[PDB]
Amino acid sequence: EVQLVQSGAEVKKPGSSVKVSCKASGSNIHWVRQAPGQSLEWIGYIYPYNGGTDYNQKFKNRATLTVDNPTNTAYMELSSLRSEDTAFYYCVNGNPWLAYWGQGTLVTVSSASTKGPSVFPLAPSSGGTAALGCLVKDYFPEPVTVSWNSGALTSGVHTFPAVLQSSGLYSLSSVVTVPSSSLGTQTYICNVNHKPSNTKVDKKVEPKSCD
Amino acid sequence: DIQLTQSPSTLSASVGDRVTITCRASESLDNYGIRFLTWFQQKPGKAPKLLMYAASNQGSGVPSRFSGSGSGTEFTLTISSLQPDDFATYYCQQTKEVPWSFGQGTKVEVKRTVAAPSVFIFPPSDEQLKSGTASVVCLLNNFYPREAKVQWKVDNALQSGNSQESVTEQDSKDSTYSLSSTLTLSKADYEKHKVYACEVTHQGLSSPVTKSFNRGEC
Repeated sequence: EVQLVQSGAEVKKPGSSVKVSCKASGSNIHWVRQAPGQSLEWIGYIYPYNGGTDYNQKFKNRATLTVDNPTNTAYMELSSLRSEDTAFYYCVNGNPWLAYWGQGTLVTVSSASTKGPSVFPLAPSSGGTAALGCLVKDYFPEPVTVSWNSGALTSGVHTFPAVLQSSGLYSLSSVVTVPSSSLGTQTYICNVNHKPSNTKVDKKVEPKSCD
Repeated sequence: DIQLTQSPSTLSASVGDRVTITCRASESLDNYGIRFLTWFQQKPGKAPKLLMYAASNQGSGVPSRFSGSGSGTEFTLTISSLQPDDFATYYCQQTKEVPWSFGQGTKVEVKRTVAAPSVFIFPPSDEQLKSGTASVVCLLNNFYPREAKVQWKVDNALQSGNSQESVTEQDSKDSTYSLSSTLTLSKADYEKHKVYACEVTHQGLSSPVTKSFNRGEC
């Protein structure tokens, strides 16, 4: 069964370039990209048997499509990276149809550099349901994981997709609804992890007082 | 160049419905008796998978309840008995002329009864404020349908350009959405105003719901 294994996620500063590997097991090799939450955009194709390549005009003379035949590996090289190039990138085998897709490779392109998050509580107020959470703020790059009570409490949790702030750092909220009747008998800790900065934090969350 | 547009962008169906998405092209996509159009299915956080090729042919392991018709400039995808596994975003892609372009996508999502949100406002933590920034957070919990507006108001002046939102994927158990919105002020500007308000308009709500707090009475 046909499989295309791409290289891992990349974080690259503007004006720099990136090379994505695509390894085949089991025709044309296309490269497509998708910005998060956006529709897809075709970059180019290459026929491994003659090295014949064609490219989308948008990527004239930034894209380089190659193959190492003896290692069954396609490569996508993109030069002079800019903000607008942050995307998931997929190699695709074309049947001529694009029938087999890789898993994709997130490329992040930002002048920003690694920063751990600040985690601030969202404390409930007062009514029979209680909303509490954690604001995981000003970190770079994605992702952060967020759990509650070490994964004991999973029901009612909404962890939201991060937003990219004007500062160029990310920030997301994770909230959970719980019975009001439990906030005096049961403790709520959000466990926030950011691997790219080796930031692990546990933040207990309780309603606030002085009324 | 060649540009495809899908209709509708969003479609709400229940299991067992018959559903039709339309791909319209700016040029004819036929050449040499070949219809040069492909259909994809994408789920959040996965690569696309090909459903249909040459407009009407099923891809490997694609069940027969998926089919496609069309010629020239207009193409359709039909799902005859919606199965739970079919709520997805679907793309059309043209293969005749090279840019190989895609359409914008059509999200197929689960229909259910209207559900008003639960609204909660969160004032900024003391810890954050000493750093110099206030984030006020507004939560809309477990509502349907997806369409919702959050208006920030500070001393009953509605805010523009200082909030960001994100929404969760449709919940697999209860088929509702949730929304988190963040209002970002400087410590300095936050301290000049008394009333921080989150106003939420939604089809489930006879009239907008406001959640607010008064700074320094918290």
